[PDB]
Amino acid sequence: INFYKDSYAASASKQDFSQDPSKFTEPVVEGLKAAPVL
Amino acid sequence: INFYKDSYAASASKQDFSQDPSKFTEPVVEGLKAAPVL
Amino acid sequence: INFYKDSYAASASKQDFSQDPSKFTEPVVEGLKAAPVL
Amino acid sequence: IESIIKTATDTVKSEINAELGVVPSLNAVETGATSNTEPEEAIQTRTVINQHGVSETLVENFLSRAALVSKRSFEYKDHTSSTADKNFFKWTINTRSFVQLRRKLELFTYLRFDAEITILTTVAVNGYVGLPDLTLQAMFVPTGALTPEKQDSFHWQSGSNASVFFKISDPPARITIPFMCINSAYSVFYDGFAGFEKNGLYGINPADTIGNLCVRIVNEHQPVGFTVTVRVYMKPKHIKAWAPRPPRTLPYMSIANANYKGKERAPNALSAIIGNRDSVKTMPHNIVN
Amino acid sequence: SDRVLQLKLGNSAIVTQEAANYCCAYGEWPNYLPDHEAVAIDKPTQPETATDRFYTLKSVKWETGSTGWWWKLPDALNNIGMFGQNVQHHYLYRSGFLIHVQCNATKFHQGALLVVAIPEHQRGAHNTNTSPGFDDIMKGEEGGTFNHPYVLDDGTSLACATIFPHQWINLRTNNSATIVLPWMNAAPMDFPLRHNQWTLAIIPVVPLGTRTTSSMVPITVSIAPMCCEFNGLRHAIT
Amino acid sequence: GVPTYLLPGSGQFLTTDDHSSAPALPCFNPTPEMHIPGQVRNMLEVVQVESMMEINNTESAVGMERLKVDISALTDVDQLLFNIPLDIQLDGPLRNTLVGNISRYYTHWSGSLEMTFMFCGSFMAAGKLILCYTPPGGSCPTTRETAMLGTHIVWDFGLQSSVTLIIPWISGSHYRMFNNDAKSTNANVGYVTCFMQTNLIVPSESSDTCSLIGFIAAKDDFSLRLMRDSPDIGQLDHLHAAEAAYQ
Amino acid sequence: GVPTYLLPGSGQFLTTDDHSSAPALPCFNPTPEMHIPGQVRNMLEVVQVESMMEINNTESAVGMERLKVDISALTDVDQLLFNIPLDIQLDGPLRNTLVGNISRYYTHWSGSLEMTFMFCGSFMAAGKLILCYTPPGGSCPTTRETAMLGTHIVWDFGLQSSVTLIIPWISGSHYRMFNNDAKSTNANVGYVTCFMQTNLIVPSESSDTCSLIGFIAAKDDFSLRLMRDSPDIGQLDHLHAAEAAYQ
Amino acid sequence: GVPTYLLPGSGQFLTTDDHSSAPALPCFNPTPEMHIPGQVRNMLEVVQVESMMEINNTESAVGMERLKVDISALTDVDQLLFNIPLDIQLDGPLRNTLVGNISRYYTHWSGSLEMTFMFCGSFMAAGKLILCYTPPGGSCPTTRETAMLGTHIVWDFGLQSSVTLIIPWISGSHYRMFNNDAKSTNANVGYVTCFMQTNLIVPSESSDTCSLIGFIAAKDDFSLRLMRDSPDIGQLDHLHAAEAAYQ
Repeated sequence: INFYKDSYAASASKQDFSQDPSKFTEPVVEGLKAAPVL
Repeated sequence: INFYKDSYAASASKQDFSQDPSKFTEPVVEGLKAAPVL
Repeated sequence: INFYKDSYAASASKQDFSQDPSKFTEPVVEGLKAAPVL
Repeated sequence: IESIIKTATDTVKSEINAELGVVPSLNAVETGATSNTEPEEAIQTRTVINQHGVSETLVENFLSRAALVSKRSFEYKDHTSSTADKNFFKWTINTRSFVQLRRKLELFTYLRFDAEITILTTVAVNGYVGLPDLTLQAMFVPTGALTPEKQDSFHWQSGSNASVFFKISDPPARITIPFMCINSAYSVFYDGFAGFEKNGLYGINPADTIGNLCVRIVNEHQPVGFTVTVRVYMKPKHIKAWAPRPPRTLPYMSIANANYKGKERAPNALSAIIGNRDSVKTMPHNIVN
Repeated sequence: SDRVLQLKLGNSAIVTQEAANYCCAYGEWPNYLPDHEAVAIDKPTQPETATDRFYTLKSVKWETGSTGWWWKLPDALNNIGMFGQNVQHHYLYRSGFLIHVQCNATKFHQGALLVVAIPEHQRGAHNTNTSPGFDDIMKGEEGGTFNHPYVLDDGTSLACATIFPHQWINLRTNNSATIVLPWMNAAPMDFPLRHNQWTLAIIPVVPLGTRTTSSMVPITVSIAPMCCEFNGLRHAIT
Repeated sequence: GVPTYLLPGSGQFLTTDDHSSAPALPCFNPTPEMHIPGQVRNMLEVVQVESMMEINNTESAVGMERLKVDISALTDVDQLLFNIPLDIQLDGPLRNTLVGNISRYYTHWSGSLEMTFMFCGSFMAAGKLILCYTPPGGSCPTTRETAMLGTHIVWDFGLQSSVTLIIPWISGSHYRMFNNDAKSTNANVGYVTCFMQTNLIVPSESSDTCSLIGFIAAKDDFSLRLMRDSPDIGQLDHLHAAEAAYQ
Repeated sequence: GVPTYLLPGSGQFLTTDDHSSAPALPCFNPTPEMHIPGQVRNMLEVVQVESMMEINNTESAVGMERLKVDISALTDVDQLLFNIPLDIQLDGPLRNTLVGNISRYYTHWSGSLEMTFMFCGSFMAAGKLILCYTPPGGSCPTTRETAMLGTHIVWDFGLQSSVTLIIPWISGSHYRMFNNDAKSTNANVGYVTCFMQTNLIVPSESSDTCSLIGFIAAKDDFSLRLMRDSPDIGQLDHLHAAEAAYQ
Repeated sequence: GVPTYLLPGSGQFLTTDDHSSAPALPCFNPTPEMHIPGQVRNMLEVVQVESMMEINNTESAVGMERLKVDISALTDVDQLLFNIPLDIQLDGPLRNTLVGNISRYYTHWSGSLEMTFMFCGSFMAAGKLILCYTPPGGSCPTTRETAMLGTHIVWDFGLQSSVTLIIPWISGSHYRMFNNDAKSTNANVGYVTCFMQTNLIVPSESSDTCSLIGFIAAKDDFSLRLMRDSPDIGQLDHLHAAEAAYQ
């Protein structure tokens, strides 16, 4: 329920389930063969 | 939301994005070639 | 908005724009030619 | 040319210009036109996709703000021997008394709007027992019509006048007054005289006065006295505005006229609106490292 | 080809060869009152060439300490010619105005004049709580003078007066200013003797200067009413 | 009935609220709209109109004298004539302009400005000026050889009496802020300076001192944000005759 | 349940509100409608009926004498007989009329009026009158040569005993206001005057003094606006036997 | 109007409520989103990053010394080198980790962990370790022959400087609880121990003492539940300059 004219007035948006943990866990460009990395 | 019988009772009307700034910035009839005006 | 079971409970009825002023202004049966009446 | 503008304009990239006959940075101010020199024509620019909205400077947004228009404090007590608002006041409605709203409206020559009126009421015990939940009557009386002269007057029976009864405990009272001028717009300024003789008021078209707001306390007086303060807030809405004006620079003197004096010194003095610097070559907040 | 201009109205004509592309106020042109905006039901008189013609006011002298000049419309014209006679014999009037302001000088003179048409120029008085009276406002053909042109005699500012329909007479550039005014009022018609829709203001922003041997440099205002209508015929007020 | 519950916010009076409310005058027919010239629907239409800067905001400058800059013939080359602070929020030559006054009802601003300068000397007066915009970071340039490393226009006095110096929107952030700290990196716009490029050269019979009038407007890339009470007006008392509205 | 919040206005009693409310008598069957003559659905039907002006509102005029104007034979030409103020809001000959009383429940009004004058002399009485409407701005005309520059009707007394002077809606604004300031430019309607055009000429056996009755109605172009309490009725006390309603 | 009734809960302020509310700045245009590197949309992305355990949480260990474990050559076989409690909720080597800090904002947790150990001795240092995870129920193993009955990895120091001991989610319940009772059957994870498998064997010219750095991360089978205030931060007073926000 949101009867306001400004969109930022809406309730919280808790449906963004997209994740990309590899920008934190694997920030190399050689994707490591799961085999030695070195 | 507006359950009143008179139309002036409505909430504010914030959707008129029409502009004509040339009635204030260019109130001549010779539209000035963007070339000397004189 | 009217959630009552009796119709007289409704809000005021302000849409009857029918007028017949001639029952007050011209209550003769000879419609007067707009020409002397007499 | 009229067009729909939702965002500020983009910038196109531009290159080197070296053309005879074409001088887009030259202008003629004498024609009354603002310069049409684009940044693309003055400097070498990039491409900018501008996504900055313009909606907060819509005239509707700029003026649909609830602004204080009236603030009356009156004593709520037994008034048998007072000289003063005896449990009620009349207020000739105007937009001229509080300078934040007045200056904004005086950016325009003509305004057409409905007026959402909000009435805030607060009570203090006179100099403790508690604050009473008093009932108030705000009655809209047209301009020049018969207003009550007593708290208990039979004028308050309000047979055709709009009246709003409201508490102190409840959310402020709120009604909408329609655009009620006899003309198609209010005259914010009026270069004229209201009467057919020459004693009439300058600057005041009474066609632009909403009415009288007659506010009483409905309750009989309590044994102790209270001071009741009534605040009235107006929010214009469904606004059309015509012919913008130079903003007011000097302080307002009266609600009845545009009379001016200015401050004693700059800023906003009669001889000097902007505060002084030492010279035209003096940079007042110069970065020095 | 925008420096030269001829204005022909009725039996009157004005030529200038140093104009600078005339102002049409708010991009509008004067028109008669259409049927879907009319209020007064009597058939109006539209004298056309008898009233829609250039009337030249008394010229004023531009001097070193001049503060500026103002004329209120239709008040400046309400005693002139058949316009003045129609105004006196009718309760209601409506018109636009074609304003032409003339000021020439030598190529060794300098000076800038702000020629601005101010709608509803409600005047303030200086340093008092008392509103301006009738004689302060209603000057007729002679017009008035600015007391404080820097605040436009109303506590606002000269510097922002270019928001109004205006031209400049820069003596180096042009010798004339032309402003076409539409009907500018909240009501479709108005009583001419108690209300002024427009104020022509002419303000010395850069003062007159030369080191030549001086001449009287006057400023001349010619005003043509446009699309004159008059309603509510009766005896003359005078 | 309907099961309901009230939430934080119920009964508050927010001055910026946007709701329908009870019409006090039922079946009121407002007067029919008439065409009026000069309708304004967005305040950015007003800021695009140029209006006079008060560049000569000095003591000894009285009233309208503050709205023009006197220019004289010099006998040294490359001289500074005037500079202009670009601080709208504090008091400067831009404050009492159309763009200045409307913008001070807002906190945030973006977009290009334009300065227009009309030379008001005689026909016989000749000269060239250089009008320089310096992006912020350093001190205001005081010599001509420093200032025109920045954005500039060289103006020849001629048949066209005016030039435009565009002040392009030159900013790391999308908006700048109208905060009181003028030296802030989110506030300071930099500087506008005017130098002689050649010299004011006039007749013995022309006035040896000539006047520039400076104008400023916003362009249509300009935007304003976060509405606030203007610091250009205030009262400490009731105005005169405000009490008579109660009598 | 439903998340809700209360707004400014909640719980107020607005006397002009328009809402459904709780029926106190469930399943009440009202009596079936019967055709009754003379239904009125808009009060502007009432103002279009002509009704008597009290033109002779003078001392020495008692009761019904105030509702007629005596006309006598004169021996000077072009004489004034009576004038009529067109101020409905203050007390004049138009106030206690159908158009006058209903309009005083409103603040704003527009549209044409009509004045009808019935000559009530003998069959043998002859005469001509000129009935002049002067638009406002000046003083009321006192000579015949001034008054008939305005809107007028020359009336011949004949088989038709009556004429109509239309007072056309002659106004700069869409509406006029019923404010107390009668000299206001948004209020004053102007004047109606009656002059002899020829003379009242009668028999020795007819009455040498004859009577006019003046009527006024609105036309159907008439409109009223902004409802208000009528200043034509008031009480300072309870009416008699009002206390017995509690006993 | 609508018949309504208020319910238990009306007007309460729940700090975890999820409602629309009144926009204070009507028609506010927020600054357009720019791509910024490193967006995080679920906090479980943060716990999957490995971060240093403070295994050497002893007196005489100062600062960064606590983040490494010194390993020396021994002259007895099968020796214990260190153990690691798996109690995140009480204070141990896992608390000031990425997985530790974020998890302490929650009460319940599930899923596998991984411990990574980087040997930071010289190139010339050789050795083998056994890294053992013991499921809970008994005492922490102190001899090598007891510990490797559990889950373990034998690590050879080589070109790859690191191994991973997976701590598999080994639990009767779907979640474990971060309660203060570390010996609870719904809390205790068991133990991690490191024994010499062979020996640290180095050059006379290499350092005879070498360092291990231990890391921990969650796997992507990890989940957290029941949000709570973190016991890792608190104040008993106002912070410095907090009063100046009111001045």
